[PDB]
Formats: sequence, structure tokens, C-alpha cells
Amino acid sequence: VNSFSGYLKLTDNVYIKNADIVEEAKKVKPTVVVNAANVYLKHGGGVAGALNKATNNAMQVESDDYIATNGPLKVGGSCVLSGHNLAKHCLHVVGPNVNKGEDIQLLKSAYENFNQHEVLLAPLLSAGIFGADPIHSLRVCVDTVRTNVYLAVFDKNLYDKLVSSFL
Ligand SMILES: OC[C@H](Cc1ccoc1)Nc1ncnc2[nH]ccc12
Ligand SMILES: [Cl-]
Repeated sequence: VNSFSGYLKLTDNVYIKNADIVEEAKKVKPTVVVNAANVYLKHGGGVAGALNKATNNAMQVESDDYIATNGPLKVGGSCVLSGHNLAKHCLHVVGPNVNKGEDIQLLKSAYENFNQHEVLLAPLLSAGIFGADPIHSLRVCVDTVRTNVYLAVFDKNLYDKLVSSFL
């Protein structure tokens, strides 16, 4: 039993809700919130901009030190950093950004990072301003993640479309 509430159950392990991931994380304070990161951990827009703003820029300060020490992530890769006031940990995951010409096949690799964590609050990787098809992102999520994932979908018409089109 966990404190996630109001989710629709899609499979044994994947749950979905129309929600603002910032407000969800503040309420649940989950063990892991997933950020839709880029390789530079520059949290400017989309989910990343919103999560960073909610931390009063502490996420960005921590991220800049991480990059100065370790260099950029790989597309498809991840790192675990602090969750600040939102969660215990933030798993920064880099899905391919179609608006940069990156390979959509890397989306499965990106979702594989979720399997290192028993329970996660997450957005759909490569959706929104990353330019991929969200119906496709949900399919890859369901077919790749085996741990318990609670997906927050920001857009209401998209949430309804994702539910009604889910196989
Ligand atoms: O796939 C990630 C989606 C993309 C999208 C599609 C339509 O609008 C946004 N973004 C988000 N999902 C959940 N919580 C969020 N908080 C701020 C942004 C955000
Ligand atoms: Cl977005």
C-alpha cells in the first residue's frame, strides 16, 4: 500500500492520472520523482523547468555541480540526485528529444532506468516539448517498466486521449 490516490490502473504495475507532477510530488513526497531531463541538466522548460522552479532553483544549483564534476549524461541515461522539497530523490532521465533529431529508439533505454527503483512518480518520457508521440511513450513505458510507476499527465485532453486509446 502507498499514498498515491486517484490513479487509473493500466496494468499490473502502471497507473495514470491527470495531474500536475509538481503538485503531486508536494502532496505525496514520493521516494522518487522522475525529471524529464536533458543531458546538460539545464532545467529550463517543461516538467524540468516546473520541478526546478518548485525547488527555488536548488535543483539547478545541485545539477550544475553534478555536471561540472561528471560531464553530461547520455541520451537514454539517468542520474540520481536530491529530491529537495518534492521527494526523497529525483531520478533525472534523458529521453530522446525529437525536436533535436534524436533517435526515438532510445526511449526504451530511457524507461529502463525506472527499473532500478521499486516505486516512482513520473511523467511520460519524451512527451510535451520533447516532441514524441505520447501514446507511443505510454506504450513503451508499459512494455519496458516492471516496477511500480505512477504517471502524471499534465494535459487533460491528452489524459483522456491516452486512456481511451490504451490497449
Ligand atoms: O510528458 C511530459 C508532459 C508533456 C506535456 C504534454 C502537454 O503538456 C505537457 N509534461 C508534464 N507532465 C506532467 N506534469 C508536468 N508539470 C509541468 C509539465 C508537465
Ligand atoms: Cl513538456
